[PDB]
Amino acid sequence: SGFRKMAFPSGKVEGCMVQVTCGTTTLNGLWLDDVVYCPRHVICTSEDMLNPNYEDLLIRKSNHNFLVQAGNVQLRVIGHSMQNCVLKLKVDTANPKTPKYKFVRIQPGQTFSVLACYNGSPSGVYQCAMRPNFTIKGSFLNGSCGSVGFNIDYDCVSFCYMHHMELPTGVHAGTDLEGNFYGPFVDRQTAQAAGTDTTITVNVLAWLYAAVINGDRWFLNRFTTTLNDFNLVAMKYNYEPLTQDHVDILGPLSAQTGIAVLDMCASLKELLQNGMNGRTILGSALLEDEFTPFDVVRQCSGVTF
Amino acid sequence: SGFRKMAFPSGKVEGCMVQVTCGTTTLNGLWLDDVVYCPRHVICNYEDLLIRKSNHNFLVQAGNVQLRVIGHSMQNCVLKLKVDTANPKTPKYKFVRIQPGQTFSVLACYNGSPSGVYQCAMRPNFTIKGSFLNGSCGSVGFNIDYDCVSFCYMHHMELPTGVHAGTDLEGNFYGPFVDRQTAQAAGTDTTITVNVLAWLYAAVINGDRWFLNRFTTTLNDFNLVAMKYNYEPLTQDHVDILGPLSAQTGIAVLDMCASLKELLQNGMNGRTILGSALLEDEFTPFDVVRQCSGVTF
Ligand SMILES: O=C(Cc1cccc(Cl)c1)Nc1cnc2ccccn12
Ligand SMILES: O=C(Cc1cccc(Cl)c1)Nc1cnc2ccccn12
Ligand SMILES: [Cl-]
Repeated sequence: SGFRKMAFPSGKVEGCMVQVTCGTTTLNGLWLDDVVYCPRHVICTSEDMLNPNYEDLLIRKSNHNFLVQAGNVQLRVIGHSMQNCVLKLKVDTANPKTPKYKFVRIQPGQTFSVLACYNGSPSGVYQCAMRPNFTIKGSFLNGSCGSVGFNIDYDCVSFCYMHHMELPTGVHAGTDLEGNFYGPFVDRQTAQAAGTDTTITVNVLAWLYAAVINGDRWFLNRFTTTLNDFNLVAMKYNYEPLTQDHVDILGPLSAQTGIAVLDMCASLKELLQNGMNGRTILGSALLEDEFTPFDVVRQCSGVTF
Repeated sequence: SGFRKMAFPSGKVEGCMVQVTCGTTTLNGLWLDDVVYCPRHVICNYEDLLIRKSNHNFLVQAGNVQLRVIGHSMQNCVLKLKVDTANPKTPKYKFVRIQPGQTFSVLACYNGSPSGVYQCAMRPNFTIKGSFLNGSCGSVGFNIDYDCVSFCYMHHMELPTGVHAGTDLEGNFYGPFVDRQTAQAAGTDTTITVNVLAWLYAAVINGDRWFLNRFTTTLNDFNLVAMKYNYEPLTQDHVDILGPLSAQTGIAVLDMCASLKELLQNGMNGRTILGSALLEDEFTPFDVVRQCSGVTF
């Protein structure tokens, strides 16, 4: 029993965090085998950021300009290349703590653990989701660039995010581990703003199924809805459209509780209309959208209360 | 910017988790040096049940390697299993008993394999609102101060309301609980007042000031108000502990108390604070200072 925002154990990722310094800038890098991955803006000054020409800034650098530190040991840089917005630093020592890993690009609505680091040293771990507007509502201070987001389903670490910047609203933007940004963002100091955000509908439904699994049914009703009528209502509350893929993905949770997806959709419509009326669902007075259908199945029991 | 429920990096603790089996029961153990610590209910008078067990009855598994038990003893509600191999991944550690209101990270494990990490607080009623399933017994609670892991909790049981109960690493329970199948219930809980105030300061630091007002209060007037809403009494120690956050924001502790009094009597009125429609009490003043400063381990 119970329902918490749960992160993956961070140990496999802690053993990969290093400090990367270039000139005056210091940020974090991910050391996997003999390569250290870090944001390419490590080669920039604050002035450069307005309109940086990364190719021009990089051609002026040599291997010995990049200082890499793993614990209290200096790593020697023997090569460098740029892949999109990530800098790949070839080092002379392979990381003996390199875990089984994959680089994965996630879609909005997906969740992951973030290991926030400063000076190549881990300070905290938290769970978050890729918002529909491609930003993340993280907790980051200056020096956190290069911190990574990951999942550890089984014993393989899937790296999905690398931190690059904070937007004016306090939200965060970054890339996958191949250097491609999530969203229409650039690693440039230009007028950039997060688009209007929406609620991840399939995630709120998953969390309502988790509440039913944990014994709470107060929010259910005798009504059903068509997928189209649900979406016409959902759009009015800034909820993402629910697709037939989302309905299929919620199938197992629907079978475990005996509540059809479109009947759970009718309950969500009613909650949006009425509010909670002094009640909570899983210790929350708001509708939670940062637990996916897969996280609910992983955390919750296979036996409904 | 941003304010999240943040746990300590769990790596130093992951390297200590083992699986303990005795008869039909399988739960988790904490392997530090040549001793494995686990709940004494794995053997289920515990001395009479224990005297009937031999070293070879306890099967300990560290990864895919079987550890050999060479001795056993009981300390309160924890079983200490002496093993022939010292854990090479043993970190610098202390066993600490925490007070209600204090927070810690829990590394939830099943079959000696860590599956998740989350942050939580020791409630005033000595229970924890955790997330555990059958097989989670032996999962531990910890804090990290510099390079030293402070183990403060070991999971033993789930109460009928879905809340959790356990011991410190010396086997002493938090709360009036016993490790047996008997009618046990969590007492009425209260809100950790010093923690809600710390979280209000964290909201101000992150640019949320709508709840601030021109008013101040006395500790005595506020404590009458707090007692009416099932909030823990605020002591002068709590006021002193909130000093740094008060200086950083320019909001006196009793100035922030008048804001909390207004939120308690009037509600939020369709507004949220740090993305929450409820007043959050699971961030201590030290947690707020640490997250809004970037302390590393
Ligand atoms: O935003 C930047 C620098 C920067 C400026 C413009 C573009 C790029 Cl790619 C990077 N650093 C940063 C990351 N996260 C935080 C949190 C707080 C303060 C600063 N943070
Ligand atoms: O509570 C017990 C069994 C038990 C019975 C009587 C005494 C003692 Cl100490 C333990 N196990 C348990 C722990 N956490 C959970 C979560 C869910 C279900 C079961 N859980
Ligand atoms: Cl995805």
